[PDB]
Amino acid sequence: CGKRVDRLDQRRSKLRVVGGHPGNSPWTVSLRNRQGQHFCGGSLVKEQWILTARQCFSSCHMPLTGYEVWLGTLFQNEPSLQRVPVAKMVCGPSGSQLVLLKLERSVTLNQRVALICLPPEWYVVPPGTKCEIAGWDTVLNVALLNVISNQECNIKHRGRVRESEMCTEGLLAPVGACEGDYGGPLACFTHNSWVLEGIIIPNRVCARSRWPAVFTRVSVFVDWIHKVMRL
Amino acid sequence: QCPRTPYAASRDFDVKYVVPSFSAGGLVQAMVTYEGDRNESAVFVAIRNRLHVLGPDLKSVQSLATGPAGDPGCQTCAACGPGPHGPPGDTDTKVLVLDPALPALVSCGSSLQGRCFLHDLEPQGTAVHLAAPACLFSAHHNRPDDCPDCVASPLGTRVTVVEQGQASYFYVASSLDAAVAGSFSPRSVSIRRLKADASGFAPGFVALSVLPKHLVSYSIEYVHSFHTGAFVYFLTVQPASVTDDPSALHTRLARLSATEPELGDYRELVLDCRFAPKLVPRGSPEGGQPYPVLQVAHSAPVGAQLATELSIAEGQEVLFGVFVTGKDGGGPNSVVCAFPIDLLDTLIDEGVERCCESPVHPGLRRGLDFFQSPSFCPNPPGLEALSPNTSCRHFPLLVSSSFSRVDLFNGLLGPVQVTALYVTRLDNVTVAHMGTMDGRILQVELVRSLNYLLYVSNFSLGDSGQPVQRDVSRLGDHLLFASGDQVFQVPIQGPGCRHFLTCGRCLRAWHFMGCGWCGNMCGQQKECPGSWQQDHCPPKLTEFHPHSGPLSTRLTLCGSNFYLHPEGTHQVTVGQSPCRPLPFVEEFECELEPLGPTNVSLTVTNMPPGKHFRVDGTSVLRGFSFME
Ligand SMILES: *[C@@H]1O[C@H](CO)[C@@H](O[C@@H]2O[C@H](CO)[C@@H](O)[C@H](O)[C@H]2NC(C)=O)[C@H](O)[C@H]1NC(C)=O
Repeated sequence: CGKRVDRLDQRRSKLRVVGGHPGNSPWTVSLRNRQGQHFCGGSLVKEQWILTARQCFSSCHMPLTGYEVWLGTLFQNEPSLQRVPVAKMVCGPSGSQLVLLKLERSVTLNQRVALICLPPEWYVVPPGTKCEIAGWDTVLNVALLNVISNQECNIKHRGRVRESEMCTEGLLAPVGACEGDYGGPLACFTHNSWVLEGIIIPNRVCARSRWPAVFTRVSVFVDWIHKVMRL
Repeated sequence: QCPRTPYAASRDFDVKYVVPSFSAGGLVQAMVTYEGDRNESAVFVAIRNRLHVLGPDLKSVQSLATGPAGDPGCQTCAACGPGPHGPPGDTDTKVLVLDPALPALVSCGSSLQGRCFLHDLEPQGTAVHLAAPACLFSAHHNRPDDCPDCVASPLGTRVTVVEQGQASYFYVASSLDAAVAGSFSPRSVSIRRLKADASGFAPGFVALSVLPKHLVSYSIEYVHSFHTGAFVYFLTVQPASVTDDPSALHTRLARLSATEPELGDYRELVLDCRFAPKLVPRGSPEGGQPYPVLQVAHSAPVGAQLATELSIAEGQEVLFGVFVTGKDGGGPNSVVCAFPIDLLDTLIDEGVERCCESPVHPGLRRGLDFFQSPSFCPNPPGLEALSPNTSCRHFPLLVSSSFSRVDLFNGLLGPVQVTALYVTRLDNVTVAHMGTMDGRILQVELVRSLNYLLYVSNFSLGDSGQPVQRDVSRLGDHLLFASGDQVFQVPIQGPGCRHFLTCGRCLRAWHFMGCGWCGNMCGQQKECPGSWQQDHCPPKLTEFHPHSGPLSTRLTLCGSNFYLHPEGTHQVTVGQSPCRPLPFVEEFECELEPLGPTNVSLTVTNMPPGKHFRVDGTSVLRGFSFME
């Protein structure tokens, strides 16, 4: 899992931190609505499974048949691509804001399609650690983020960051994971490997200079996640 | 012998109290109140085309124009941006709801396709300003066959706002007809995330809408809605069937999860309160006479003495519902009766089960025909087998077993319709703060009362005698009631103590009222703190039985304040000269002795505490002759 040499920058684009920029994120995906347009983004957790956020969807039981995933690309409008439909959905437990997704057929990996390492159960991310966040102009835009404690961010978030969450410190640039970018992953590099520690969820105020950003904590619900696939 | 004094003749509810208020400008259309962190607070009071922000003393600090549409004044309309913004007309305020998490206040009226409006709250030292509005209607996402941002119906709507995760969810119910559902519809039921960029409401969401055929007859009112436990609940008033008479209303309770944005669990329960007057009137089917139309309701936690009744535990939430008769009957006008929450659920759970399991009572009804398609349990709407790809429990349903109760007040309320309720929990006891149509406030304990109501207060709100508005709100220890073009602030512990006309009732008052007896009147300490005392109280002699004896004689003294909670041990009686104590009203027997048309005096001294208050003193009656 969770290894790119690919984007020659993995530990070299920690220079262009102050700002949001274009770049590569292979594990990030793009959930495609019944009509055709992109509506939310995902995270390749296995060849069959796409972990993403509950808010992307209205109801956990709406017919999916038609809803599709688009792994392979950068752009959101060329056979450097894949197009796998969604067969079903599995609504994570009350408060996870999580949604796994079985695909009509297991995907094939390469340079710009790759799995990401799920973390240990309940493993907490140290402040200071470096994580990244892709998003959608017409192209992907990775951006590198500093991790901060639930102590630190509950100050600015006015004591409202529950135990099953995390925050990154605010980019000084007016840029951050907001509308249509939810469900996209929040990969963190540890022991020489990128590891899915969060999921872009709605924030109160988003892409706001010097303001934190909250994500739902994945390690907090992985025992659920494995159980969902294993069987 | 012995007469009887009616438990009134102590209450005098004709005494008027002035109690601070706030002139509107016109008839009040809604209100809602803030109680922020830094002990900050406001009171927001709407009218036709204006919005009134009030301080914590009903003083209008900021007012703001909410209409008319198509007219260069109303800020809300102008904040929608470069026009046109129409059609033109008056903006009547159907929603006034605040989102505690931002914080922010909402306001949605019957102009402008029912769009809402946000008002980031701007603090002050125990005061709050509303920073300029921000139109909740995205240009490029909305359309006449799909307007996600259409929250407000002109036909009355309710909204409960809920925090899930890190964004705010809007559970939403609206009445609809042809002229509403036709196009740019608000849609009966829906759950909607508010977009973090204030531009409005995320599109998509599944929502429910009374189907095209039944837009005309089957109109649903939405009387009240709330959040408690892990559920948004929605309180209704609608026809009992799709094919039965459209004039056959009946209240239901519709539920949805408070953590799970989907209508897949749209449960609906039929509430059903009735009057039970011993005799049982003519056209009624035993049990009681049905009051099937709810006129207001309020959920709240209950006291010790009420939990016991109702068979529940102190603290538990209990919906309360103020039911009136079908149409306008002829009996009492209003019946209030408690539904506890847990038990509304536990019915609906066993409501669910019986509809979805191995053996299924063949000939049940998932129902709600008016919303979705008919279909027999367990299989979903229209379809005739339950294909295992989907479930049963992930479809909307109507729990057939209704929920039945009996008025908490055995019809004592009486003839003047109750219009507004706010139940609180003043210390260990509990109290209902009723408002009437004849323009009056009824603060009355909420114990299942058999023969009379335990009055705290009954008095007229101001002078213009007008019905008290349904939606009643609260600040610290001060409820807000509304009637006509005015808003009144009633203290939770009832304004005065000057209706209790007797040291009797007066010192039986439930502590919090502050009631003490100041000699020849009752009242708080303020009103006479030279002689205000809350402990002792003197016996009142009313009459006696043998009114002229010979020079033995079994006198029976008849009065009040004779007993402890009989008494005996020690009380003097001087019926012209010695007698002798020998073992509503409180009677007694006194064998007397010779002398060696006089009065008849009784005197209690060195007497132990009563539960509420202590008996000591003398009262003297005339009219007892001597015979030889
Ligand atoms: C609250 O008190 C008022 C004051 O009397 C009541 O209004 C009267 O109602 C009686 C019957 O209850 C009528 O016959 C009177 O003529 C009414 N007159 C006036 C001037 O009010 C009202 O009934 C009381 N309500 C409660 C719950 O006690």
